[PDB]
Amino acid sequence: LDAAGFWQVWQRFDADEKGYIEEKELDAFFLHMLMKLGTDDTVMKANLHKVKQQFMTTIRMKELAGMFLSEDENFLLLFRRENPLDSSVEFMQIWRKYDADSSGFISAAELRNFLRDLFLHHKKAISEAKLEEYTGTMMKIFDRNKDGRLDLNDLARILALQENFLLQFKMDACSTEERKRDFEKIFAYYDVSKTGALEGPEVDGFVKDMMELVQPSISGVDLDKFREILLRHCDVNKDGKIQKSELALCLGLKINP
Amino acid sequence: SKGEELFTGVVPILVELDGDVNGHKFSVSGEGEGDATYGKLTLKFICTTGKLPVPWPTLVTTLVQCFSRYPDHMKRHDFFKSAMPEGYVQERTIFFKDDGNYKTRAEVKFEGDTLVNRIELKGIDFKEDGNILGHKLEYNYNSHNVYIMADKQKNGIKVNFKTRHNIEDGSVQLADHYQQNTPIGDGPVLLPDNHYLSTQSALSKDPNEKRDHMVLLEFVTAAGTMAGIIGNLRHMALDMGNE
Ligand SMILES: [Ca+2]
Ligand SMILES: [Ca+2]
Ligand SMILES: [Ca+2]
Ligand SMILES: [Ca+2]
Repeated sequence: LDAAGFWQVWQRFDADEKGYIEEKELDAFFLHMLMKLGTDDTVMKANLHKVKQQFMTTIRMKELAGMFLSEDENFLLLFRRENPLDSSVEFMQIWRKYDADSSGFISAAELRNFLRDLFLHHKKAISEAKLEEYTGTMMKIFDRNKDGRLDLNDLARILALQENFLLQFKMDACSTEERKRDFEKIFAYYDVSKTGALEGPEVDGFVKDMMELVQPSISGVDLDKFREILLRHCDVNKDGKIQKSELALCLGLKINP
Repeated sequence: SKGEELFTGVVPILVELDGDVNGHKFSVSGEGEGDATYGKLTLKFICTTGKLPVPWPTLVTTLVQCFSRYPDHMKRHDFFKSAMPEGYVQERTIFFKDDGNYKTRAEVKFEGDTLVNRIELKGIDFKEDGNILGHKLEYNYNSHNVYIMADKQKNGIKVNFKTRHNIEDGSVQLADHYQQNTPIGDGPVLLPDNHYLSTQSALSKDPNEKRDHMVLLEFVTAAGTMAGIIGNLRHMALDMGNE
């Protein structure tokens, strides 16, 4: 049993990643899973029993992953699930890092590099053969249109990227103090390097979050396209960065910082 | 505000005007309904003293802005509903360019289940063959912006706008409105940020009404106010994505 096979089984019950299944799905889950391991009708009721028991003696994905997968394949499915990426800026630093040819998509070879570094980071030596196998499994799990490359949103799901930070802000918070508070929250979030201007991946993350307020999840090529457009709109000094004072004026902030 | 919940659905309306223009006395009675969720008004008025000595279009702004639609994000700016049900005083001077003026005082309030607008109007200095007393206005109405500012000292709002009345020779007659609204009650009201109301109205006749009368349909929505930051972001995002 590999992560992809477990994932395909998990799909029947949790297609949109609640992260769990329900207690009367459980038996049908073991059934279907046990069916997947190629199990005989003669051994079914016992294996089901033993399995149910082990679990009872121990419904979220981590629990079913530990039973049916190796520690390296659990890692693949849960390395971020326990530690989701909180910042879209950090996300785009990773994206830029691994989209080394700037094609706007993560190819199989770039995914392999991502995973090599990932395993080294968690101080885990895996063979070259498993590196290849895992790249293939990850691709299969996360390549939605099976076209052989990973899109922006696909890496986002691999990294368990949290909700768009911008979605917390509301139309009716319209007072000057409300808008100033929210503007400061926003700029603190994107200006990770605390330079007073959004640069490189800080722009990226802001562009992604802004465009996804009004469009379905955007592609890597569209990001670069919208980044240019946003800069042509708001980059008053034309230095390739968004100074706070430029973002503030472009968002209608009453008092320019 | 609590007043806002009074306008949830369809609300019946009554209007009474006692008028005097260059000594010509007249009275108008109106009825209809308001549906503020749609910024929607439907009203019929009749002159009960005989013929009206001024054009119906000159009386349209005098003869219930508590029926304007306020988008959800501008609700804290709706003065007119906030004064309800005790109501408000609406005072105006309307200066018709190159002619006389109206001075009006209205109380707008709930009287039981009905929104009632009671007005007194005085008109002076009108030229006897000018556009108003000559009846040279076309029977129609244009679309305007009504600009609203808070008046904190009066616990109310000051309101200014110009209406454009088509003349039958093809010119336009301007009427310059100076408006003040004051709560009648001691209850708390909502003082708005600067904004405006955008209006559109159509005039018609009831074929089965023998008296001098006007039928009026109007749509009114507020606008102009800063929304939350998310508003600016959303609208910028929209434009960045064109083409
Ligand atoms: Ca690439
Ligand atoms: Ca793909
Ligand atoms: Ca920065
Ligand atoms: Ca700049």
